[PDB]
Amino acid sequence: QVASEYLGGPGGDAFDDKALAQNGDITRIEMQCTDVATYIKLRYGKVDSRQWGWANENCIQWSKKGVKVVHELSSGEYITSAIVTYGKYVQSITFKTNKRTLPRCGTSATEKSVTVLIPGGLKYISGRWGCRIDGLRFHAKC
Amino acid sequence: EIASEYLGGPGGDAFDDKAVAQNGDITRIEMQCTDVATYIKLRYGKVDSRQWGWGNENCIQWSKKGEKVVHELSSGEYITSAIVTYGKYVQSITFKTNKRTLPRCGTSATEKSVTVLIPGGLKYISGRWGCRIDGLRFHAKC
Ligand SMILES: OC[C@H]1O[C@H](O[C@H]2O[C@H](CO)[C@@H](O)[C@H](O)[C@H]2O)[C@H](O)[C@@H](O)[C@@H]1O
Repeated sequence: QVASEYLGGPGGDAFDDKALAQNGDITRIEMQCTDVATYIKLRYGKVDSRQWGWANENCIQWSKKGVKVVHELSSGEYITSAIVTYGKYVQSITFKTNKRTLPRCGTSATEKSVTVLIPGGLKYISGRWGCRIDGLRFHAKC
Repeated sequence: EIASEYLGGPGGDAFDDKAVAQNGDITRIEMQCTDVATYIKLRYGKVDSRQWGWGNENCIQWSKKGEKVVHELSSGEYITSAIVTYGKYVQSITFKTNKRTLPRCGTSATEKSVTVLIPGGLKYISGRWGCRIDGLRFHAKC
């Protein structure tokens, strides 16, 4: 399926929810948010991905941790927009659905911004992760 | 069928390529390019739409004109994304296909920017036009 460009840096390890996304539509957005977004974990059908970020509790040496944010999506709700501020890492993530405008994960939004529109709805994410979110890519449904 | 949101302003006159697009998959992109994109004209199979933009040579009394640019797509190449800068009008357009990022039409990219994913590839465009491209909507195969 069509995918955005990769937004972020070379750090961390690669992840790709392509296979996980066979479990279903995105039904839930889980992130950890402070001045930056430190992990993301989407639910496909009833199955969470692994926690893409905040690799271990000693990561607190290099950024704050943040609070766990959960946005449950209703059936027929899908993500149609992502605003990402990024540089070497993802800084902040603001999702919108076809029903809702979700709050930004990451209070700082000073890094360069990109708005990615996903008509028909996001299918899954890939990117790179470690103590935080090194980068994100958005994959459409076709 | 899935279509992006309308990007641009309320000016000019509506156009829609749904009917012409029954002549085939998009085979080439024609545009006119200065600091801004002043028209767009796609070819559906062997059949071009009308010129959507630069309505009159007297439009030069308001904006620059630009030079004609043609991008021929190879068989099986499809348009997967468009970086659009826009406000009152479309300002610049950078198309990408499943095989390549193409040159931007419009050297000025200073207005609000948006990266539109086009799931399954672009099927046709709609929007509004006059002396310039007042707005665009991207109709995807999915
Ligand atoms: O505490 C372990 C390491 O954490 C940081 O580095 C990791 O996290 C970064 C952000 O996700 C990645 O870019 C990087 O590749 C990971 O190794 C910290 O910078 C390191 O000093 C720590 O060893």
